[PDB]
Amino acid sequence: SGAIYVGNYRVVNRHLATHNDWANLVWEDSSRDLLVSSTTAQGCDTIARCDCQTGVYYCSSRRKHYPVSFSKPSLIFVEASEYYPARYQSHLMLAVGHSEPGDCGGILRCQHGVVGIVSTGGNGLVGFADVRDLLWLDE
Ligand SMILES: Cc1[nH]c2cc(C#N)ccc2c1CCN1C[C@@H](C(N)=O)CCC1=O
Ligand SMILES: [Zn+2]
Repeated sequence: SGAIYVGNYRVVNRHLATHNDWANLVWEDSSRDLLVSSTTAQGCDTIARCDCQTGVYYCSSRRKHYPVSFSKPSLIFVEASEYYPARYQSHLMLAVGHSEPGDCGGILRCQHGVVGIVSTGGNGLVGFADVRDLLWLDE
């Protein structure tokens, strides 16, 4: 689990969105596993606007942060789950690192701010849903 709080928005994995998230829906994209809902309190997370390929992510299944190198956002094949059939997920970045399904939502950050959240994994790889292109999260 985990979310990004920026301005009047909450960014979560679309497959983990709650009833309140869907009743205050701003935008969702199944192909990216993202959902954004509106909040009443103001968030102070900063979103990165960069092309970094190094950062640190939080891994709840180890209660630890790990530094990683990660690929550029792209269309990558993701195996089936209870939430989606097997498909291409877009705007996804892979890194070599530990992750389990419950790790979804852990933040990946670089020196510029929040880059994305854990969304996929398996085989010693961890995949992050990018949020750096969502310029409207700031405006
Ligand atoms: C973060 C992670 N690490 C894993 C390791 C293993 C192992 N072994 C298995 C799964 C994972 C997952 C999450 C897989 N997943 C993908 C999500 C999506 N974005 O399509 C939908 C829900 C879901 O469970
Ligand atoms: Zn950066």
